Formats: sequence, structure tokens, C-alpha cells
Amino acid sequence: GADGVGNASGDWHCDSTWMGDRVITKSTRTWVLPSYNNHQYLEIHSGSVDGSNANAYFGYSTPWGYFDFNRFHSHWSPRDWQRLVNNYWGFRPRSLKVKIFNIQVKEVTTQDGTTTIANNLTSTVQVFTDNDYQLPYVIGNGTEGCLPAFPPQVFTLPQYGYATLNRNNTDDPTERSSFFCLEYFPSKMLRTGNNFEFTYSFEEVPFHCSFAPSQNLFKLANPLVDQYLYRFVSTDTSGNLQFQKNLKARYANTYKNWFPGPMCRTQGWYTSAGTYNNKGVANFDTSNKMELEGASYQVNPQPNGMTNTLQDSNKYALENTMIFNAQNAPPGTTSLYQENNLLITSESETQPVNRLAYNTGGQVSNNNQNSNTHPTVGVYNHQEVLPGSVWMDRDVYLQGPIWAKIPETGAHFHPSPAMGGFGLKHPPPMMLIKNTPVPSNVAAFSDVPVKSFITQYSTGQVTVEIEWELKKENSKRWNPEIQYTNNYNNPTFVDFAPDTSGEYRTTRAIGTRYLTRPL
Amino acid sequence: GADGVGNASGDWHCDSTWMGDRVITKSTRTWVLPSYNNHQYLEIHSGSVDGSNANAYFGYSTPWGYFDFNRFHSHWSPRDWQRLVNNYWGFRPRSLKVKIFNIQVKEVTTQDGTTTIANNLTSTVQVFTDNDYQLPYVIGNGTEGCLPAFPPQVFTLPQYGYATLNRNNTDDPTERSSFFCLEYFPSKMLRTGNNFEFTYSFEEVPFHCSFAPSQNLFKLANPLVDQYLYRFVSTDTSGNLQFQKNLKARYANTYKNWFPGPMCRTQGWYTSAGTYNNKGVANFDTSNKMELEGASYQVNPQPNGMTNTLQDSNKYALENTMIFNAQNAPPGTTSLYQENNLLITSESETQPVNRLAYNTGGQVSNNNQNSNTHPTVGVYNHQEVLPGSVWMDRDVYLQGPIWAKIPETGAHFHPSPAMGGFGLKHPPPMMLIKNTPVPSNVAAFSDVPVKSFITQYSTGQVTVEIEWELKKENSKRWNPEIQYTNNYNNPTFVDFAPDTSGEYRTTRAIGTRYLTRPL
Amino acid sequence: GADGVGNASGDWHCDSTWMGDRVITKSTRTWVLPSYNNHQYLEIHSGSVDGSNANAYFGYSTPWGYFDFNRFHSHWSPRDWQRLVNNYWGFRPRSLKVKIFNIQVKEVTTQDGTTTIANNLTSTVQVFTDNDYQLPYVIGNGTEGCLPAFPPQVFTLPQYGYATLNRNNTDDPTERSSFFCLEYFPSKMLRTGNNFEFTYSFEEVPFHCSFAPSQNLFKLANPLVDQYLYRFVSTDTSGNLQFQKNLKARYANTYKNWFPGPMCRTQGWYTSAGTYNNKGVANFDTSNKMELEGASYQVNPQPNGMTNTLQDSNKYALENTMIFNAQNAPPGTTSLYQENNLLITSESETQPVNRLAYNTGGQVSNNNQNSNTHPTVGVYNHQEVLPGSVWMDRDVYLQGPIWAKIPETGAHFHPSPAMGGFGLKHPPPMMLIKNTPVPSNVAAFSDVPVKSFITQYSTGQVTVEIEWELKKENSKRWNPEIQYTNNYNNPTFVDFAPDTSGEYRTTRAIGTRYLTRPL
Repeated sequence: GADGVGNASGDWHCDSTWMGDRVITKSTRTWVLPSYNNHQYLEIHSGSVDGSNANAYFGYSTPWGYFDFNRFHSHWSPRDWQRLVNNYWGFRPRSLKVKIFNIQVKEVTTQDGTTTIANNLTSTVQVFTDNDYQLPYVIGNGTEGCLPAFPPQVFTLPQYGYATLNRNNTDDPTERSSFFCLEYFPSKMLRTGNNFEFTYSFEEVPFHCSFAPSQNLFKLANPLVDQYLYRFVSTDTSGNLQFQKNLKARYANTYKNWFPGPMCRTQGWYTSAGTYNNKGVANFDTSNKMELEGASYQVNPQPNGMTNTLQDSNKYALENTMIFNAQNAPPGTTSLYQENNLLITSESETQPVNRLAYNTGGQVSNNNQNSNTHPTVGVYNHQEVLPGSVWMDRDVYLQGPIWAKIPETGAHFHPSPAMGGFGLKHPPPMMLIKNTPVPSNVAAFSDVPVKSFITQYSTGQVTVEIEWELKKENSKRWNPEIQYTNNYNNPTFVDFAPDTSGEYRTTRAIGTRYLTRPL
Repeated sequence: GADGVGNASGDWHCDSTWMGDRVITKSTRTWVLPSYNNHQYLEIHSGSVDGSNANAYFGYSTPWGYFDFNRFHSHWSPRDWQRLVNNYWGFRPRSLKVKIFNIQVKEVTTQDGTTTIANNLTSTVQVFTDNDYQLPYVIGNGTEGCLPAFPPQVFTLPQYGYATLNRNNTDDPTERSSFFCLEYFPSKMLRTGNNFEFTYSFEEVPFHCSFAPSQNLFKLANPLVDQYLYRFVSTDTSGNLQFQKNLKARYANTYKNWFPGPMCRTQGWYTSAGTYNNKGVANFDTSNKMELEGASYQVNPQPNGMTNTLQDSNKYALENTMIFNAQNAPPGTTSLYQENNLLITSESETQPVNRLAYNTGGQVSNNNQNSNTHPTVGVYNHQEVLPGSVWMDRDVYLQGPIWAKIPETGAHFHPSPAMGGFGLKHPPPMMLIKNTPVPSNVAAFSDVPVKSFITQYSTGQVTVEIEWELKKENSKRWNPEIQYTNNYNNPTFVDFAPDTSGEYRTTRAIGTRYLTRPL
Repeated sequence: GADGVGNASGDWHCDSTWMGDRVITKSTRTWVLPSYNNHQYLEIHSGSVDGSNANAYFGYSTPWGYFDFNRFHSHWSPRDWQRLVNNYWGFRPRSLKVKIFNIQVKEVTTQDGTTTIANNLTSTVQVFTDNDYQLPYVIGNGTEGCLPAFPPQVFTLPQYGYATLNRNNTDDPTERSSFFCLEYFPSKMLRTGNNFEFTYSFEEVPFHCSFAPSQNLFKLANPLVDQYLYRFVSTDTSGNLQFQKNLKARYANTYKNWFPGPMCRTQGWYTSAGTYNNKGVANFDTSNKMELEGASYQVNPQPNGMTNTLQDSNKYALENTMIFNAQNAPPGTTSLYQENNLLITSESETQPVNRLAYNTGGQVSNNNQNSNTHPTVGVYNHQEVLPGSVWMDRDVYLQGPIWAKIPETGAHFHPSPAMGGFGLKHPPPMMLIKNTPVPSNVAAFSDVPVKSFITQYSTGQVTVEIEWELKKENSKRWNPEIQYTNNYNNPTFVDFAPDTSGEYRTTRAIGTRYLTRPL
């Protein structure tokens, strides 16, 4: 932008603007960027870890870092989120603007145990966006490093890396393994006066459904009126078939037009009461898994179409659950966490249309009845998509992801990501940034590449603006709705606020489904 | 319409008009409307009934009643239906017009065991349509109360009620239970001179397929020509692999492009011969079921994609069958019915592409073969939608439903209702009507609402006009087709006609699939 | 309107329409009108009753009845009210439309213990509005007879009567007592085809404040900074004056710009725990009272400016409280009611700016200090309006009144009615209606007025439409707000819904103050 050393290249924008059918969120944060890998690209790999060869991989770490705004709380204050979920039947993203500005590059020198930091006014950072999706898209896998929830917090940009193909579930590559060089893209170079701006339009995507059903999928018939349909009930002692009319309100017997969503049975576990759970279990051997390339992988939180719990029940299908930490956690922690440390979400709103993850799905005939053979049924633990099936996709959370990239295979079905949010063919592109290397003193020629660099890091601001489209509520429900509310019994701190040490406290996961609709 | 006491507000229209690619049906009937619940809204509920807690519910009954034209015989005479199904490959509804007129409100007084009926010229009825689908949509669940099949028959409008959510499969409500007040809508008020008119356009929907396949899905290859493809046949005594060419007409061995529809195995039962059936069976424990919200429900007639019987066979998968009564039945009857009382439909036309409901679906490899281990297979009793699968949706019947509302969840697959007919996102809206309350003598003030009303009922005519689009047959079949025909051996009455007592007799269910097409 | 016998003169309108800054409510109800006093005007009076001569009065009852829509639930469904109070900082009425239509006049004859009811097609009702406020305005005194909360309920119009002046607190009139004849106004006469319409604009009036303060009136100073002001603290042993700086956050000592509202101390009583209350008290002798014309009257709920309770406390100043019945009650009941029968409102939201009704207001110096005389203070139990005082007026409730007429005296202060709502100089005018008398058989002349009339009553519909202006919330609060929500533990019925007998159940009083604002 050529603002120059003494002129700011942008202003602080954090706001929300509510229009009748649209809302515009604006978020600004301060970032800091290390020089990762000391300006080197490094092959990274691993064999089997923790007794699973699904943990083997081959890939690369890069000197670059990237901006990740793919969580709802990056854009939405808690109050704004409340206003959203209490009043609207749905929402979707429409457009995006990003600005990176007020660049400051610092040099670091260490001498005799003391560290000195100074401006380097002539250094650059490099920024580009991968508009054609030519790089592995690591955004939307639920990884850390997003713009923080709380605007004053200063955050470190995560390092860009990726896994390509590995051979036979080992740490070796294959002939098809790809290396991607990020310097092989055009990128803008910014000194301290320069800035970067980017605009993007979302593709057409369905509204997220921010309502809960007020009817049960199998109870849709008028309770006052019989069906004109008849069901087989019994055989008499001579084997003749006997039938009965399907009476009003007998929902066990009514013919059905529509069927519940697909399910994969998932083990149920009791929360807050240990005495009901089986003691000293190691989950991993009995976890739900899918096989790929000769290895077994955990598939949490299972495909869409189930509910992980019943309302006002302490039993959860944990592998069907999005589980968040109430606090930020250090990288690499292996510590065991307990329920009170975590935010365990509930999909219970969808229980009228989604099957319960920890029960059987149903039963079908498994034999051929005859004079000597009584009819029998088998139960089933999984059932995939059926003609005429309906379900609700997983809810989104203030703490949760927004979008995910639909993999490019040429074939898919119902592209809504398991974690929740908007499946996108062309998502917001990766935004990559790195500190340009500055060599240190070099006296003599060599054909060997320079390895010795001045230690530098950079800092600046980033602004993200998203236009959201809203779907208005159009309910005729007479009695009041359930609404998210700030109710606490004798609080010692304000939730969604900094505490006495300045830590931002969040003790609840807030979903979107409060208002109701009939089916 | 302000016609006035002595002027009719509409005329009787029952006709059909056949245009080349369209047909317009017009139906007029006389209705009678009780004052249900004596102008009160009543909470209705139930616990477990007949040993099933799937029969528990919570809901409301309303003073309103509603017009239900959602059966084919409301619009189609038997002869017209014959003309449709013998000559056309498909049809779909396009537009709708409804008129309610010639309102007559009667007051009823009972004194000393004698009942007197008189006109009340100044009373009103109230009518409205739920255009935004803001109320539970109870139409399209197969319940009674439709416009009668036979035009002179006078019918009672059914009472509007609905089930909302209940708690833990009991008779209690939950926090999410909805109460809907129908007086919270604008509605037109009609005295005896007034009328009501409504028009509606159907959304684009696929033609119903009124043909049967003349080829088997697995027999599509030219019987005169070998495939250029080879199959594994055996291993020799040294374990070497052996292969053979797939020969002409060997349809057991041909490679396949396409696969049959999804299936859920359903128990088969013999009709008209009791000796083959298992004696004294109570079906309910061994019925097919699906689990929802912690309860088990019968899912008849199963999802689309199966056939319930084979042509010229007496074995039926009864829970895969639409079963109608030949006669109208009284409300609430628990009597046992026998086969000769009922119309048991057959989907046998689809047997070349739909799998047979009472057999296994197939078999797949269940182990890993090696030097010491012979290959084995398991059979499967259910198989859901596969890539490249094809099937035919259930046929529609003169006696059967027309449309159903697709539930509003944001996610579904192949929205064609299990019962048969057209799945609609925005179906013809509920048309609701009630007798406006007229208080009786009130001498003194009270803040308590008036409970004492003059007993009234109303009667009038309703006309429904539907424009249907037709898909012309374009067959090159040389030999004659199967056609629905009026063939009876020594009849003692005319079918689809009133008998000596005036009862309208219908002894057959008439489907649509007579003409054939190659695949 | 001259619709005629067989033509409806209006339609049913109950709806709400939400525009961005305005909301339009439309309500329609069915009414029934007795012929009160058999078409006679009657002097009514009373002496001392229950030992209080404040109960003496002189006045008149009229044959007329009147429409009273002066309660919020006449216009607002519970869900709509929820939407209002959760999202907006205020509202006020703007315009009004009323229609009376579908008139039906019935004649009643009783013979041998049996009652017969028939239409009288040629009878009239008479309607007029008192546009110039020339009659005693009885609307807005908290009396029964309003349009019901629940739209299907049919209600009886209350009888119009009024009290004029009485002599010396007895049952006699004075020379200044006024008799008002309602037939001395022009009025429209309606047969069964006719209707009546009226439109009205509200005067400019302040928005009701639908928010609660998030700051305490005495805590407004920055807690991080000292005042530059000093306070007298002590005298030393020689009598010299000593002073100290007012330190940061010491809100006991800070100089104040502003002062709390006016108060009248009111006795506090414990709810739900009887053991803390004084036993067997008769309240009336110790009630708060004001004297007028030589008699003593209870002044509940006291003037504005107090709070009746503290948050999460069981102590209430009951005479400072609006107390509603959860149910409709019969006229004239003397039964004792208990807390669980009643809705006891809480003004606790205003506790940061309004003084607590059951404590003392403060203390002031009551003597002159000197060498021999220690300073003393008296406490005070009442304090009226002070310069620089601020307070919040009483909240409004879904169950409560909307407006009140400011008395016409030429002098008043802060005209907001004690009960809550909008003080209006020219409120919506009285709407009066009566059944025109129809004499019975008269054979001979007399100069004495006819006393013998055919017994008649009338019924019809009334529609009321109000345009409301809204004040949008403009909060920067980061953390979530308190919101009214439909939370019930194991409900056996749906609140704000009809129960199994059809009774409309309301177990909560819903105020407007949920959102917060800083001072």
C-alpha cells in the first residue's frame, strides 16, 4: 500500500451490523509469525505410533504459516450468537473480505544470555492465497490456530504442513507422493508500509437449520382419525391370515411415509456417575473404526443422521459427540482430562427425527416361516441411506468449525461435513504468509545454499469481514419457545468474560437449535 | 360472495375433460360439519397402549375440521382411471382449484326426547388455508375422512388434531412441545350467502411411472453375443487361478452395469391356503421395526425398492403391502378381518427390477481364503442404496393416496413417500373450517369464559378441480399389451356400482402399471 | 354496512406482523351482550362496608355495556410477547382500529320451565364512542371484562356504571353529583347486516423502558481512580476538623451527582415460609393509607420509584406489588387465596436505581452538635421527589394494563400510572353498546313509560388492531443476556395452553425487563 514507515496501513474494525435479512461481522486481531524451520522445507514422517499404523505418514513442513478463521467464535461475540440462535431459523455465509496490515518485522539477537529486539525497517513478509486449490487444503480439519474468540488476545499463526501418500502404512513415500513448493506461486511482498487485501464470494449452499422439530417423525398422523389401511396381525389355529384396522393415535401400528436417518451404532457411556460404567476400559480396541489402505482409523464423530443422547439423560454416545475443551490447551499435552474440564455437546434436539446412536436401529425378518418354523427377526447395528429417509445434520456451535472442503474425487453423497457446518466445493482459499529470509554476513562465494540467517519474526493485524444471510422465523406456535439464556446459580465469575487473571472463561458450548418447527 | 339467503352461491361440477396431453378432473360433494369439542381446545394424551410405549403421545384436539381430497378416487371415476392406466406411461398433478359454497347452518334443540332442527340464517362458518405450512400437516398420513369415491355420498369432515412431542415415551409434554391456536390465523367468515375459493399450483415433480418393465435388469445383454470379459472360475490343484469367457445368454455370469434396489427382508405369508402358514402367531413381536426416541415402531409398508410378491404366486410379504378394505369401516373397530374382506395389492409388475421382499438380498464374502481356509459367504437380509442402483417406486391405486409432505429437516434422500404418490415440499395446504360459536342466554356478567352454546352444525358443497399432465405412450411393442378390463365370472352385482341397498361396491384395487417398456 | 341477513359483515383477523421498527397486532374475539337492568338506569349507592366508610359511594348503573381491550394479553400472544421483551429496549402504541360486526340479536322466551331462543332479525344494537371524554372514564382502573387472552374464548361485555360524588362519606348524593344519560349521545344503530368501525391515533408518549440497568446508581465512578474531592471524617480531641480524600472504588464515600427515586416505606412479608411472619395479623389496620375527603383509602401499589423485593429473596413488600390470579375468578368471591394460586410480580430488575420498599430510605441530621452535644440522625420512612432524582417506572406485564387516563385537574406531576403502562391525556375513548329495547304487547294507552320488554341478548365479533412502535436494542455487552425462556422441570401440561378440560393455563407473569443497559 506504500503507506510508509510512519503511517498506519489500516484501522481496527470489530463490529456487527444487523440488517433485516443479513448480518455483517467484522473481526480484527493481532498476530505474530515466527520464522518456522529457519527458512527450510523439511521432510517429515512417522512410523507406527501408540500401536497403530494408521498413525504412520509421510509429508512436509514448510517455513510458511497461515490464517485460519474457520471457527464461529472468530466472527461472533457471545451476545451476537445469542441474538442469532434465539431469533432465526437459519443462516449461511455469503461473502468474505480479508485485510492484512500494520506489518512490523523484528530482528532478534542473543548475546551473553540477553536477548535484544529491534525493528528491521527494510525486511518483507510474503503473502498469497491459493485461489485454484492447488495445495493440500488443511483448513477445516478441526486443528488449532484460529483467530481467537476474544478480540484482545494475541495469537501465533500456525505452521503450514501436509501429509502426502505413504507406502504400506510405513514412514516411506511412494512414487505418487507429491512435494509442493509454496515459493512456486506468485506472492505479494510487504514492507512495513504495505498491506494486503482479498475478497471472496461463497457458493450457493443450503441454510444451516437452526431449529428443532416439534413433532416426532413417526407420529405425524392425526391422532383423532383412523387410517383406511389394515395390517397383518396374526394367524389363527388353521393358519388363516388375520388383519386389523390401524386405529387413531396408535403410532406403533400406523403405516409410515418416511423413515429416520442412517445410523452406525456407537457405545453409550454414563456421564457424572461412574458406578454404571464398566471399570478400567481402554476404549481404542473397541472403538468404531473404518478400514482404509490396510489400516484402521477412528471415525469420530460418525456420519450424520444420529443423536448422541436423549434429552435429560446422562448417557452419551461419546464417539458420536463433538467434545471441546473449556480452555486453551498447550501443544502436545498427553494429560488425561475429566468431564468437568470439557464441553460435551448434545444433539438431543434432533431426537424426534434422528436415531439414537447407542441403541440398535431396528429389526428385520431373518428366516422363512412355515408350518414347522416360527418367524424370527434379527436386530441391526447399522443402516445406511434409504429411499424416503429424513434426518438432521449435526448442529454448529459457537466454539465449532464453519466450513470444510469437499474432497475432489468426482463422486460423493450429501456433502455436509461430519463435524458440522457448510460443505464447500470451493471454500475460502488458504491464506499463506512467511518472513522473507535475510542472510547474515557472507564473506566468500560458495555454490552451496546459504544456511545462516538473521533471526526475525513479524507481527501485524488482520481483519476478516463476513456477510451472513439469515432465514427469518415464521412460526405460529402460541406458547413461548426455549431460548438460550444467561442463567447461573450464584456465579463467582462472569461466563464469557475475563477473570481476575485475565483468562477468558467459557464454560458452555452454545448450539443453534432453540426455536421449533412442526414437521 | 354475498349471494344472499335465496340465491345459490355455486353450481355442481363433476366432470372430466380429456385434452391431448392434459386431463382436468372436477369433483363436487356434499359435506356436513359437527361442532367438535363444543368450541373448546382440548389437551389429549396417552400412555402405553397394547403393551407398546410407541403408542404414547401428547397433543391437542381442536374445534376445527378439514377438507381432505388426498385420495385418487376423490377425483377419478373408475372408467376414467381405466382410460388413464391403459393408455399412458405417466401423469402428475399441475394445478388445483377449490370452492366451498351453498353454506347452510342449522341449530339443534332437544326437548322431552325430541330433536328439532332449524335454520339459523345469521350464523357463520370460518375457513382458512395454511399457506405457509405453519401448522402440523396431517394430510398425507393415510387417515380417513376424504371426499368420497362415489359422488352422491354425503360425508362428515374429520376433526383436526395433532401430536406434538411427549416426554420419555409417556403421556407428559416437554419444554419443546408446541401448542398451535387456529384462531390465531386470519380466516374468512361465511354466512349462508357467502362462498370461498382457493387456487394452487403444484411444484415440478417427476411423472409417476405407470408402466412395467418388459426386461429383467440382469438380462440386458444381447443373448446372441459373448462378452469380451472374463471371470474367475476356479483354482487348480496347485492353486493357480483359472478363468473363463462369459458366454452369450449366460446371465448368471455376465458382468453387470446396474444393480437392483435397496431392500429390508420382510416375512412372507401364504394367502388363501392356511396349511402352509405357521399356526397361532402373534405378528407384533416378530414384525419389522425401527427404533426412534427409545421406542420401537412398525414401519409398514417398508421403504421403496422391493416387490411384495411374485406374479401368479400366493406368497405375500404382508408388511411390504398396501392393504385396503373393500368397504368403509366404522371408527375404532377392533374386529379381526379376513382376506376376503380386504384388497391386498400386488407390486409384482416391478419384479424384474425390484428385489423380492421375503428372500435374502444376496451374499458377500465373509472370510479370507488361504491354503488351509475355504472361501465362505454370508447372506444379507438388508441392503441400502448402492451406486448404480435402480428401482421402481411403489405404484399408486385408485383407492390410494396422492401426495405427502416432505418433512422439514434440511436433509433427506429420494423424497418419494413409502405409501406411494408424489412427495411434495409445498403440498396443497390444509383447508380448515369450523362453526363459529353462538352463545346461549347469558343474564349476568362474569370474567369466566362462556361455556354454554347453542348446538349447531353446518353443511354445504365443496368442488375440487385438478389439472393433470400426461406422458404419452410411445411403444413399438408389436403384440398386444395387458389392459385393465371389466371381466367377472357370473357376477351377481356390478362392481364399482351401488347394490340393492345403495352401498357402493368396490371389490378390486386398481393400480397403474399395465403398459410395458423395455429397460 | 347493509350487508343483509345472509352476508357476513366482516372477517376474522388475528395475526401479528413484524416490521423492522414497528409491529401490528390484530385480535378478534366473540362477545355476548346481556340487556342489563332490563333497559333501565338505576341509582346505586352504598354506606360503610367492612368497617370502612371509604367504601361508601353514590352512582348509577346503566343498561349499556362496553368493550375493554386495555390488557396486553388481549393483543399479544405469549410467543409474540417473548419476541418483544427478549429483543427490544422499548415500545409504545401508535394507532388503533376497532371493528364490530356479524351482529346477531336473539330473543329469549321461557314457558313451563323451558327456554327457547330465536333470532329477531329486525332488532338493533346501538354503539357509540365518547370522543370528547364527556363521560366518566372507567377504563384503566384494573377492572375485569377485557378481551380474553386466548382467542377462542367467548366473553361477556361488562356493564357500564360509575360513581359520582357522595355526601360526607355516606350513601347520599350532593348538589354537585352528576347524572349522565348515555342516550343523550348520537349512536349508530345496527341490525344484523350492519357493522361499526372506528380509528384512533395515540398521542406522543415516552417509550416504555423494557431494559434493566447493569450499573448501580451510586457506583458510577471509575473504580480505578480517586476523586479530587474530600470529605469531613472526624474532629480531633481539640475539636479541629479532619478530612480525607475519597479513594478509588470506595462507593460508600464518593460524592454523588444523582439520587434514587421517591419512596413510601411498605411492610415486608416472607413468601413460602410462614415461620418468619408475624402470626394472625389483619393487614387492614396497619396498611399504608392516604386520607381524602375525610376517609382513609389503601393506595396499592404505592407511587412509582421503589422496588418491592430484592433479587433471589423471599421477602416482598406486598402492598408495593401487582398481584394477579393465575385463573379467571367468579364475580364477587370472598374466598381466601394462597400464594400458589397467584402471580406475585417482582420489580427486582430496578433494584440498582429504585429504593427497596420495606427498608428505611435513609437518614438525616436531627440536632445541632456542640461541645456538649453529640451529633445525631433520624431515619426517614418516606421521601418524595428530589432535584436530581432518577428512578424507573413500574414494569408492564403480559397480564397487566396498557394505559390509564390522566385525571383532568389542570395540575399533575409525572403522569405515569401507578399500576404500570402509558399515562394518556386523551386515551382510546370508551366504546359503548346496548340492546335497543323492544316493547312487548301493549293494548292500551298510558302516559306511564313502558316497563315490559321482550327479553333479548346479542352476540358478535370485535376486531382490534394496534400499531406499536419499537425501540431497537443497541447494546455492546459482550457476554449473553438473560432472556425469558420456556423452562419447566417435568411439566404435566404446557403452560400458556389449554389443558385436558379446555381451561387456558397461565402459571407465570411475564414482565418486559430482560436486556440490560449501562447507566
